[PDB]
Amino acid sequence: ATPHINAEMGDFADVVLMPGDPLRAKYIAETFLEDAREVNNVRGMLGFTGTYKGRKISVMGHGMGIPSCSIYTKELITDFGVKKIIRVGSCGAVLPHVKLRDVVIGMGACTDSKVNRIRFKDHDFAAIADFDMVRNAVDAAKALGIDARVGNLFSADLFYSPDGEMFDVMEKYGILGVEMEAAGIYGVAAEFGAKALTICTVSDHIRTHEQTTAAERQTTFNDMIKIALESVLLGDK
Amino acid sequence: ATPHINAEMGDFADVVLMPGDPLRAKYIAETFLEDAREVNNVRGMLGFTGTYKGRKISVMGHGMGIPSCSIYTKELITDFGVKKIIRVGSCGAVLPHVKLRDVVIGMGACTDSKVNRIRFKDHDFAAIADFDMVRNAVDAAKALGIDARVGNLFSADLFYSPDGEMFDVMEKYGILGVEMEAAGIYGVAAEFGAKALTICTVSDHIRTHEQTTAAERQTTFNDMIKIALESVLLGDK
Amino acid sequence: ATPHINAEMGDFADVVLMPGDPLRAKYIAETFLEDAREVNNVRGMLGFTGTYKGRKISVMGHGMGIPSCSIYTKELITDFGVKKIIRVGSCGAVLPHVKLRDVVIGMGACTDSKVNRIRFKDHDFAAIADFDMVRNAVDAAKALGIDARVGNLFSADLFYSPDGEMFDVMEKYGILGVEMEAAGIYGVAAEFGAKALTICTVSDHIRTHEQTTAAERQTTFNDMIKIALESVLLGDK
Amino acid sequence: ATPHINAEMGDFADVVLMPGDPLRAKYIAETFLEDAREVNNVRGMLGFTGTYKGRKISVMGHGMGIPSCSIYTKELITDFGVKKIIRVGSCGAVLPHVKLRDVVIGMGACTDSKVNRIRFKDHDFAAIADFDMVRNAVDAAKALGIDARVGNLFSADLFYSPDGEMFDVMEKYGILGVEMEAAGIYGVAAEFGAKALTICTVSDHIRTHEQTTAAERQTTFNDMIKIALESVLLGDK
Amino acid sequence: ATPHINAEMGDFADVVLMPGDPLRAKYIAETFLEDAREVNNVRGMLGFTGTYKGRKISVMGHGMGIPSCSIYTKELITDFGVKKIIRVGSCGAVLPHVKLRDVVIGMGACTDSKVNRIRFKDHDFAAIADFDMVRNAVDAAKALGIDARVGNLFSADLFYSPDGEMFDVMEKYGILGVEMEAAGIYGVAAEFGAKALTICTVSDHIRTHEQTTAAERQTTFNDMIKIALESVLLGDK
Amino acid sequence: ATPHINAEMGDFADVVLMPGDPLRAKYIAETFLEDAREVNNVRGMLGFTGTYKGRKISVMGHGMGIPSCSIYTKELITDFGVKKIIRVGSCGAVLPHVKLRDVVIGMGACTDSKVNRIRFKDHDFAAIADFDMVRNAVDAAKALGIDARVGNLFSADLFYSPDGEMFDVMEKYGILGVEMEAAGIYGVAAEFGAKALTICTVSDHIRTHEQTTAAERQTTFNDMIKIALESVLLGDK
Ligand SMILES: Nc1nc(F)nc2c1ncn2[C@@H]1O[C@H](CO)[C@@H](O)[C@H]1O
Ligand SMILES: Nc1nc(F)nc2c1ncn2[C@@H]1O[C@H](CO)[C@@H](O)[C@H]1O
Ligand SMILES: Nc1nc(F)nc2c1ncn2[C@@H]1O[C@H](CO)[C@@H](O)[C@H]1O
Ligand SMILES: Nc1nc(F)nc2c1ncn2[C@@H]1O[C@H](CO)[C@@H](O)[C@H]1O
Ligand SMILES: Nc1nc(F)nc2c1ncn2[C@@H]1O[C@H](CO)[C@@H](O)[C@H]1O
Ligand SMILES: Nc1nc(F)nc2c1ncn2[C@@H]1O[C@H](CO)[C@@H](O)[C@H]1O
Repeated sequence: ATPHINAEMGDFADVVLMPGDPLRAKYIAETFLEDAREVNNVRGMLGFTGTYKGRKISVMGHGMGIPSCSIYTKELITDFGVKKIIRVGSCGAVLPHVKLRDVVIGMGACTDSKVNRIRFKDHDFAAIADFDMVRNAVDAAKALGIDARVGNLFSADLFYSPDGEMFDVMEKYGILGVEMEAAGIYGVAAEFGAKALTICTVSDHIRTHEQTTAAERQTTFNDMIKIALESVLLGDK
Repeated sequence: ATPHINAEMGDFADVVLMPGDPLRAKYIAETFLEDAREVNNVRGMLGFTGTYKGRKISVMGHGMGIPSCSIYTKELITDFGVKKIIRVGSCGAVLPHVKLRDVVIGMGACTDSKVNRIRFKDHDFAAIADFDMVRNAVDAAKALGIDARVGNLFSADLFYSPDGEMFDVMEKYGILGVEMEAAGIYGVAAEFGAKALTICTVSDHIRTHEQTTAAERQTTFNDMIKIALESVLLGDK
Repeated sequence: ATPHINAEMGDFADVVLMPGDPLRAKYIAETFLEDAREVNNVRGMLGFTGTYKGRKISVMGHGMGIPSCSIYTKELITDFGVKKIIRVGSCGAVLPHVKLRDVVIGMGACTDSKVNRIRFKDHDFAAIADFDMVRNAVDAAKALGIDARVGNLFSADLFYSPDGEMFDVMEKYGILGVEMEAAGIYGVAAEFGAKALTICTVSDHIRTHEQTTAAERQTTFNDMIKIALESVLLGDK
Repeated sequence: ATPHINAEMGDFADVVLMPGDPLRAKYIAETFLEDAREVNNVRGMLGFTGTYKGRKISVMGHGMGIPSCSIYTKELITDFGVKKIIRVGSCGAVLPHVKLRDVVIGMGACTDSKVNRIRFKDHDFAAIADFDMVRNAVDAAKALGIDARVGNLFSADLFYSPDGEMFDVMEKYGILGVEMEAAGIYGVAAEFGAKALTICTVSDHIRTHEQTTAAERQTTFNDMIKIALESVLLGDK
Repeated sequence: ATPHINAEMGDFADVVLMPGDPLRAKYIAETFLEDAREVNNVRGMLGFTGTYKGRKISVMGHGMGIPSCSIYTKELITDFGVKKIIRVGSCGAVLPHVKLRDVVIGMGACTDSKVNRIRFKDHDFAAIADFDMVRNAVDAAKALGIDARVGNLFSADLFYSPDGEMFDVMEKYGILGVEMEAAGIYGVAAEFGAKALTICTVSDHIRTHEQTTAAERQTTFNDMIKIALESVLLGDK
Repeated sequence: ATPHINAEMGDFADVVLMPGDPLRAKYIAETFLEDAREVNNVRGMLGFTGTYKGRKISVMGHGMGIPSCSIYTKELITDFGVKKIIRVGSCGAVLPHVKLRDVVIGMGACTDSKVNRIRFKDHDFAAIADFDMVRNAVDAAKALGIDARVGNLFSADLFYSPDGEMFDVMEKYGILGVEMEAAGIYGVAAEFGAKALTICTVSDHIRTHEQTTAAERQTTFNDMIKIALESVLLGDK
């Protein structure tokens, strides 16, 4: 156990799915995992372990922001033997052709955080996902009949930015979605030698501001999780 | 309601105590406030409003990290009429003459985050607390007979730092405690026009590695809470 | 005609292979392309256009360094309708398990240049390749019975850097090879909306010099070109 | 004697008031101290030691700019046993509700200088004053019936700034006065182990351009001097 | 032999003239040198050594960009005993009074590259030429009845920069010409203890395109070479 | 008049010599100028105007540090019509072959200040002197039988550096002397379109710490001033 996770080696599977919202972790465990059990409750960051189609899988929230998810991912890798981390979240879109409910896979993640510069002697470290994990997720999506865009995400430190100037810049350079953790998780994976991937569903757009129908948004969220879980099986082969 | 808080104007007091842990907020509400009622549960970030010695007061968690707390403090200030924010957290000590459970008051907060440079044209913004609030806290501590040091805190983005040599630099410059939110809350208070103060309880020592348990951090740090609450009453007069 | 390319729209195929050594352009045209014709000679940067199994392909050198390749890739994209750029070069390795003559594919590229910060308002831009192109190269190599590693490349501005301490850092973060252009080409692709990929063969293993015969190098180089060319055909399917 | 001060241990009191102007130091010595004697003249940087209400006190100029005052404050602390430094200078106002001759107390000091980043591994060091000294100054002002605001100052390297837009940023973040030494004195106090405080008299307004004459700045800023001297006595008790 | 120069100590004179366009090396050898012999052909970078009025001189191209020229200049200095490097190139002008075909001499060179900061611990290194070489070039030009301007050059990493606002800044600070190598060569000279100078002829006037005949350019180029060569003889006296 | 100079247009010559010490300005006026008169006394920064061999010349101190001299040089150029500024100071040596009493001429000046980055959009501005002024000073020195080294100076913000690490770096890159103003004055000259030059005499060495005989040091200082004054006459021709 650590100050943030009251569990022991063995309590987590070697693969952990991670949503930002701890309440979303309980939702995922209840909906897709069989014979699941709660393995952490410290600070209310619920974690669960169960099986998917016979495969042992864990799911736990990571909180909002690079600093928060950096703590949890590091501990899972160095204290609980986790090999793969799959972040499952939401993002905002800036590109005109990326629409609501689009499933985005971040092969890379830009950021305005200073954490990777501190790690990489003030130079440019390209925060990327594990290639095989990206491939497995793209393949799982095809199998489910889902289209998925693979590209760059942007991990922001400030949800409420003082200068809405970076949005035009992100759009200019092709960023697919704006979130707050990918670059941090990729930095941790590289520093401690594990593999990671971030998958997101477009929750809102920079330009047009119009939702759809709850039922439809919730269907897309479940598709993302199915893509995540099915990508793991593909990787096991 | 705001993107991360499901409440309406009036649900929160004009002053809010904020620990990083939602579970500590719950404990504070049950132990120190009368007629306490839960006003928020989104993402599990519990918020409560009650009364202390007849004074209306709220207490809500803010999560770990500058990005997380920047979201909550901003929303409270712009949509719920919150005028004062008093962070009541934990921190790690670097100085040899500082021990577990000591209370520290951050008149200033250093940081390795980029958020303030983004707000201040890449220059050095001195993230400081509100003077009157600091004085109120000092007076309240003396009245309660509790010791408390006033000085600089260091708000880190990485709990697990890639270079421990920086701890030597922090020590040399007299940093009283290492935490992860102060500089962010102060930057937000200045940007959106409110007042803030951070009070911390030393929960661990970075050099000796002596630690307090998560349970202890969640329900046993009473001194700082007493100082915080009594300091508000002093401010009202 | 552009400042550095004396040709007209239509002279280049929509896909261009680019080696660092200009002398390699003529070799590739004569050895792998059919009905090749010369399309550029400015500053000695010889360019050729022909076909590979019916597919129109072009080849032209880019010169050493990010500044040089940035000029050529930009002009090809904005003035000659080029949609895909495939850099075929060499690199030095820092990892023990990465051996001489190995073929590496840069899904991403780190760097110590300031070009991307100039583009990305001094923030961290993850210079990445086009995912489909990466997957095409991997599948083409497999079909040719060649094993290739997919990961991060490091694009250095100084072949002779003042301090080798950075090589230790590169090794710690999993960099597969050290070269001098990838991060620059990826930046151009993002800025002008095109696709790019860098494939490299390990020609030296910094801090560990082994031996190879001119015939072995000939073989490995030809392997890299066949992988690149077959990858394009896969992308067309 | 030190490189810039021709005196011996004992010549200076353990507390020294320091204006940027040597001529103001002379005026302070002749107007407020009894039995005042000149102890330094090197480079024209006049220093004096006398008594105030029986209390031994010194007053010496420090010159304009962080580099200049860093030299003098360091030498006093390391070779003359000086424990407290109280800067009594002038500043320019940026806020509309601030007028000429208003007194300001810098609890913190922002800056565009690189000196603190050089000391703090390129991170954000919050240059703050000694809390007790700030409180002493506030109490002394109230006792004298003089108004005084407590807040952030901005220490500039360029009196004639290349970009006036930064003044808008300073105003937005509530900077009370623009001067050129505070952040430097605070950095020195922390590095060499002493305590410091900066008190300023608004001598001009950056927006309205209203100005005070050089003669006025040299011999008419009495309020801040009274607060400074009386604050020391308070500290002794 | 070095990685990029297949030759031995003694093959190059202690003074080397370097154009950016490799094709210019053979032209200079045939047109101005006596008894010239080929000494390099690696990667197509042709090098020649001969004599000018009895003085041993060498000529070889350096390629476009700081990274490229940094490789060649370094190897020449550390492995072939070269003591002086004279870059003979072209540049674009931003100042009104600087006209097409003008000859400019870079006593100093500004830059947006990070190479010198990497060398100078992230501080400002003034990349300058050797004073005597500058004075020799000025006197040689005068003797040839040619007027030359001596000032700052700007070495750009991106020929196609994302924002032309910097050209206004360059104009304001007196930059005479924009090119892509000077600052890099000067850095190498300082790092390995050698002497360097960059002479350029204005080939374009950014934001103001005029006209010139191929014969006029031929003349101006020959003028620059004669100035460079005669400058060496002056330096020997 | 300005807040720093109580004089009027005409009071200063179009050429001003500037030592750091205001007392040195009186020494220079008294020793080399005829019919001189004091033209400024504000803050004790004495300025004088007289003639040298019939030529009208001024001399005034600039204080220690870039921020201080930046104020005075700017005002002289924009408010008093000064065309040339010649700083005459002292410096510390780092190179083994640069000995005490050597006369150094800074054709360029490195720095750890941020002032030129603020001016030059965060890029590298090469702070250089006016070529003709450097040439005139070298010529005047020859005429007086004095040897003078021309090269780079380093302008430090901290006389008492926290990291004596930069000294080896300066030596590594050939810096001739360490002082505190050159880079700032060159920045002002460029920003407001005037000409400047810095000449220094070696007052101390980094390695060997041994003086000579006052009479000898004072002879060298006067030689520097004679070089300065005689360089002006040469320029008038
Ligand atoms: N438009 C958006 N902008 C930012 F900055 N973050 C977004 C957005 N949409 C969703 N997120 C994700 O949800 C959380 C913040 O509400 C964070 O966890 C974040 O990853
Ligand atoms: N040693 C420590 N280092 C850092 F960076 N933060 C610390 C430490 N001890 C306690 N904290 C505070 O508690 C949370 C992390 O457990 C964060 O919310 C943080 O503010
Ligand atoms: N070890 C190496 N280090 C660096 F910096 N670049 C390398 C290395 N091996 C090959 N290259 C590639 O060949 C050229 C430089 O010789 C450049 O074009 C570059 O991409
Ligand atoms: N508007 C102003 N801007 C700046 F930068 N400094 C100011 C201003 N007014 C007064 N000062 C203070 O007085 C001196 C400069 O006259 C410096 O010593 C400085 O601290
Ligand atoms: N206007 C110009 N802008 C830039 F950036 N470089 C210029 C220009 N004119 C000529 N050059 C010189 O020629 C090459 C680039 O075409 C490089 O070798 C460079 O030194
Ligand atoms: N060794 C030295 N180091 C530094 F930083 N400055 C030096 C040195 N010797 C002389 N100076 C010059 O004299 C003043 C500082 O005493 C400043 O005005 C400065 O220019």
